[PDB]
Amino acid sequence: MKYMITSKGDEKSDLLRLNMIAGFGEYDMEYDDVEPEIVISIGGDGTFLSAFHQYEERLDEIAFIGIHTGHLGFYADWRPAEADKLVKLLAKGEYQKVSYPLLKTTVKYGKEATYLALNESTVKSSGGPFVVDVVINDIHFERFRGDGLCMSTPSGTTAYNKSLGGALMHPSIEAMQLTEMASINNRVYRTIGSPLVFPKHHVVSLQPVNDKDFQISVDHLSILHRDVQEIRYEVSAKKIHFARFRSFPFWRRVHDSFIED
Amino acid sequence: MKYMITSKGDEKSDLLRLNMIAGFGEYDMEYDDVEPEIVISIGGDGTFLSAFHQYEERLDEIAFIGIHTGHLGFYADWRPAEADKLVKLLAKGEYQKVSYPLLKTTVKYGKEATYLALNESTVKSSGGPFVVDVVINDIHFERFRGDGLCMSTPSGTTAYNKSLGGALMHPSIEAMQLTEMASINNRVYRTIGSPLVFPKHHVVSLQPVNDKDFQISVDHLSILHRDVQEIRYEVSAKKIHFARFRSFPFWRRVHDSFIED
Amino acid sequence: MKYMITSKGDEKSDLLRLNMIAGFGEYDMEYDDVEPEIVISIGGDGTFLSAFHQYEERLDEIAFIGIHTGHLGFYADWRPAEADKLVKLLAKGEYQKVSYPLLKTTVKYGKEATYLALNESTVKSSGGPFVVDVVINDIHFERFRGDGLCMSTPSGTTAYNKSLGGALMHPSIEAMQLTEMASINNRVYRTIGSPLVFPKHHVVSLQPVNDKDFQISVDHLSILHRDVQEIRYEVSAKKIHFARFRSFPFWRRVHDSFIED
Amino acid sequence: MKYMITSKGDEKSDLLRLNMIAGFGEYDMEYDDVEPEIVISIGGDGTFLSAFHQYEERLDEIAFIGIHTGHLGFYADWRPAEADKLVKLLAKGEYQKVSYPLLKTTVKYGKEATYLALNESTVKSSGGPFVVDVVINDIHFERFRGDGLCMSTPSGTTAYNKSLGGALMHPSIEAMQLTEMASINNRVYRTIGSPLVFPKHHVVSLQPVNDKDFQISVDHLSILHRDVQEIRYEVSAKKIHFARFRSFPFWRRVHDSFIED
Ligand SMILES: N=C(N)NCCCC(=O)NC[C@H]1O[C@@H](n2c(C#CCOC[C@H]3O[C@@H](n4cnc5c(N)ncnc54)[C@H](O)[C@@H]3O)nc3c(N)ncnc32)[C@H](O)[C@@H]1O
Ligand SMILES: N=C(N)NCCCC(=O)NC[C@H]1O[C@@H](n2c(C#CCOC[C@H]3O[C@@H](n4cnc5c(N)ncnc54)[C@H](O)[C@@H]3O)nc3c(N)ncnc32)[C@H](O)[C@@H]1O
Ligand SMILES: N=C(N)NCCCC(=O)NC[C@H]1O[C@@H](n2c(C#CCOC[C@H]3O[C@@H](n4cnc5c(N)ncnc54)[C@H](O)[C@@H]3O)nc3c(N)ncnc32)[C@H](O)[C@@H]1O
Ligand SMILES: N=C(N)NCCCC(=O)NC[C@H]1O[C@@H](n2c(C#CCOC[C@H]3O[C@@H](n4cnc5c(N)ncnc54)[C@H](O)[C@@H]3O)nc3c(N)ncnc32)[C@H](O)[C@@H]1O
Repeated sequence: MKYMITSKGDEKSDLLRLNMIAGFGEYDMEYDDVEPEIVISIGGDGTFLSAFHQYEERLDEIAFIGIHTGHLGFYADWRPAEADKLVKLLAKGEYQKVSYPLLKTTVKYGKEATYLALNESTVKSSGGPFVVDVVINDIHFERFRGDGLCMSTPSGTTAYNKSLGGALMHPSIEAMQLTEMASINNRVYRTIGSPLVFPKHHVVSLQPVNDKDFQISVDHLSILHRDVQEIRYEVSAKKIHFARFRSFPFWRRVHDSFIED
Repeated sequence: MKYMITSKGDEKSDLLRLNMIAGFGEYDMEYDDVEPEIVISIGGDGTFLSAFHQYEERLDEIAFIGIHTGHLGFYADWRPAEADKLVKLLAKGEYQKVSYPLLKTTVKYGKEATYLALNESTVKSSGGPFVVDVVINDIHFERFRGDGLCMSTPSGTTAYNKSLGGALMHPSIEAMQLTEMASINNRVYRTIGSPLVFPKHHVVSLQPVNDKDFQISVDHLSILHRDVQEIRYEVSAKKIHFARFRSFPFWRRVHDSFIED
Repeated sequence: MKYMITSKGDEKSDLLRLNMIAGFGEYDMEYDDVEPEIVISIGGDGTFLSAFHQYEERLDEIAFIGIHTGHLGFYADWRPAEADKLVKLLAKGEYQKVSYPLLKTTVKYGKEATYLALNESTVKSSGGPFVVDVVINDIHFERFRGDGLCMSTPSGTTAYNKSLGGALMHPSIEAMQLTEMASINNRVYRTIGSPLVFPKHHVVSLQPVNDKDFQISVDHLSILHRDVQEIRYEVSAKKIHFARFRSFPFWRRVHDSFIED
Repeated sequence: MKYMITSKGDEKSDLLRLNMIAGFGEYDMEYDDVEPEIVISIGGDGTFLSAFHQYEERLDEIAFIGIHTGHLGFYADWRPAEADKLVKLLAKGEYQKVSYPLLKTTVKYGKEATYLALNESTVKSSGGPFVVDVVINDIHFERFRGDGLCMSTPSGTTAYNKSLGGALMHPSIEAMQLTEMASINNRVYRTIGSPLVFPKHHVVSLQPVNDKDFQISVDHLSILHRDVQEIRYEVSAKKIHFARFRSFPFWRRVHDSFIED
């Protein structure tokens, strides 16, 4: 069907893309980057994340594939030398689809803006100290003082979440995980410290205490938000779909990326 | 219906139990510790854990309640001065039931023994170094060298799991979480370090490397197991049921126990 | 002798300062904020840190004292109600002096700028990723990829260093401690993770890999440094001196601030 | 002068030892394992630790050397193929000596026993819960509830201390570092969590709360101590001396063992 291919833009990826386009020319495949049904990403995880956000308005109509021209990536988990066998099976179709949960972030002002995350959404201060009240399903849980907070998808747990001490969870779990960045804990200031894993339909709301300017990042994209009244986190109703052509279990991908490959 | 009450055995709990039995005498309540339908625990979380294991053969036929005569416990989350209003509503019935996932541990020899955990199951060595191969759904993930491992239920994440850096997850998530104890990591020895959260139907299997003697604990109960061939972890098909009479949200219980009450 | 007093600038501290000045008027004490020999700070640890940097050019000629009008601070460890007994003993003199090690940071360009730290010096990126080579006594130790790094004095170990997992060390140890902020560790990227404690006369040098812009902070003061060629850390030859009038042991101060007071 | 050589006892180490003895036969070297002046250890760090404890009664009269027949060890940091050049220079003498601080542990009963540690001394309970009061220079600092505690030498910081989150410190620092094992922290139970680094002449004393039986380990050696009244930790007046024949800086050894070699 309709398909498009993004490239990291180096010599290796551009050339692989042109060779795959030539392979797709031999089948009933039409190149369309407006309404594709298959999005292939050649590069790294950033390149894949860029591709997801390019088509986040059509997630239910697209199956993603990532090719890693550098090291093994978590989302780009197929090798460049296997690009031909990829072109073949993708042209025949009859593949299976694999869905991962996504994360919704809502920012209210004094207006509303929402964002979809594949890895995580983080919050930091514009420059001053970062103080925010953390409210869970309208229950005030803590007042966080520190550098910032990170709300991660399941597949994102191996990313920024991992460096902050968070747990790695399997993407079949529809959940989201909040981790701390350098919280200050003493006699007066008290946070939980432990990461928190929230189920679907739970709402985690951050509410300012003094300064209302916050550096909010969604994957690679970071934006300064002024006069913030509330940041809301919840597991999205939408999901990203992966075209799978063979078994590459999550824990196997985790073993190869962190233990030994 | 039929009910029984366990006591920590101090003066405070024994007396509260006798006073509740007297209150139940005023209703159509029969004391039966053989086949109760309501199990009340007066004491601490250990007292509650002891009560769960006393009736783990009838979990589907029992709703548990815990009264804390000392500090607030996670499972014993109702106060002694509220014991009368508890007796009333329990006698009328028409309460709601709240299920938490449990953890199944299977130990094979060279025979098989299984155990149900409400908090966690841990593994340590008999005395020598602790080396074990960690296999996830028949995929070899790592070779753990360290002090031991902890596999925790959701409700157990606030217990031993919390002191080992694990995440706290909400008990509506049917999952289990593995955390490390003092793993040795260098150029030759490599573990993941991060906690791992596993969904239902996933099997985590520990397999010995040299010594086959292991100190295996299930909640408060610890047993030396000799000639161990395999320890298997998976989320149980069985669940513990709590009789709830009002909203005491998990994150509220977490706030009170760790932040401030 | 000559003395001055800084104030946090709220009603409480300003009034305490005016009352202490009146008490000093009754003795052979001359107020001089140009060349004082005693610097008193009324407020918090920030107020004390501001006072240290106001006179970092005369550290060998000044003994510091801090009064905490809010909670107990580590540097401001004397209470407002004890201000009179402080005025008395300070006027008589014959006190003991207590020295804490300081931290020297040197920034080279393509020129040189140096800074003295009482708590810590940190490095972060201007906006892009933070990659820096860490060289210890001209030996290349690692290539750090992460959010940033923190080099802490002994007395600073209870401050930012504490929130980053660093050890708390006693200020009689002439040393400095480096801790990580959210390092990325995988098959390709490898840092030590553990905090590092360096003795006197050791030089730790950070060297850029790509981007040469870095947000460098020294205590409360943060400055964007462009075209950075090198950041050098070493234990200063200079020391801050505290006027002590009674035993307030470091570990006692640590107990009161973090365990219970 | 007088010398002896210990062996791990495998084929590789035994044969290297016999070949070095033959090399020493060609010089004015007499084999004496009663009063040696040079102790060579062929094997791993355990083999080296065993050798240190074999002659802990003559530390001031002995310079140690370790050869690693397996992977690089921290104490055994010279390779088997370099054994000949080692024999030569050792026979000529005129080497430099390098001292590392040691750790003294004193156990009182209701009698006294002391031990010297090269890596660390740890405390765990005999079987029940581990509760101990931690007193620093006669000041009560905390009541530790958890799995156990670890008091480490500087050179030991890369060993068990490293797996418990402790900092790695350079052995020219005469100090000792205490780290926690799975402390329980909640509203009622409070420990510092952070590692603590203590200078020379500081005394850290552990004092029982209920059960007085403790599993105390000093390096590889673990002993059950009954009716314990006090465990005291302080930096030893004694030091281990290493015969050095070239520069192998501590941080270089750390880089090779943990980053890449
Ligand atoms: N956030 C910005 N713009 N700057 C920080 C750049 C840090 C960096 O070197 N990230 C790339 C690496 O992460 C891997 N990766 C990715 C990716 C990617 C592209 O980056 C953006 C992402 O980064 C993460 N990041 C940000 N800051 C840190 C930090 N301090 N430490 C660790 N990660 C960090 C964050 O997640 C963000 O989205 N996706 C993964 C996943 N799902 N699983 C496992 N590896 C995964 C990928 O292969 C590669 O090895
Ligand atoms: N494992 C044995 N026999 N000895 C260790 C005793 C350590 C201890 O003081 N535990 C009781 C405390 O935990 C709380 N608790 C409980 C409980 C209980 C009864 O204990 C047995 C349990 O302990 C846990 N434990 C064992 N070792 C450690 C350790 N080193 N650090 C922290 N906990 C530990 C482990 O989980 C075990 O099952 N259940 C909780 C939950 N679900 N959520 C949050 N608090 C919870 C409870 O109120 C009380 O404050
Ligand atoms: N860095 C800026 N401008 N913004 C961050 C502000 C974070 C904050 O609430 N710090 C004040 C608290 O630290 C205590 N403190 C101080 C102090 C102070 C004044 O602040 C500046 C200092 O902060 C530290 N800081 C920065 N970021 C973090 C973070 N994420 N987490 C924890 N601390 C942080 C850093 O050290 C800096 O110098 N000095 C201490 C010491 N020597 N010992 C133990 N407490 C100490 C003091 O009582 C008070 O309870
Ligand atoms: N404690 C007993 N009997 N059983 C635990 C055995 C754990 C183990 O595999 N240790 C050997 C490794 O440590 C390295 N090592 C040594 C050594 C050695 C001989 O062991 C005894 C030592 O172990 C340490 N140990 C005990 N338990 C743990 C644990 N859970 N995690 C990590 N280490 C542990 C402890 O320190 C003890 O003394 N000395 C080092 C140093 N100075 N620097 C850096 N590496 C060093 C050595 O090369 C080798 O790679």
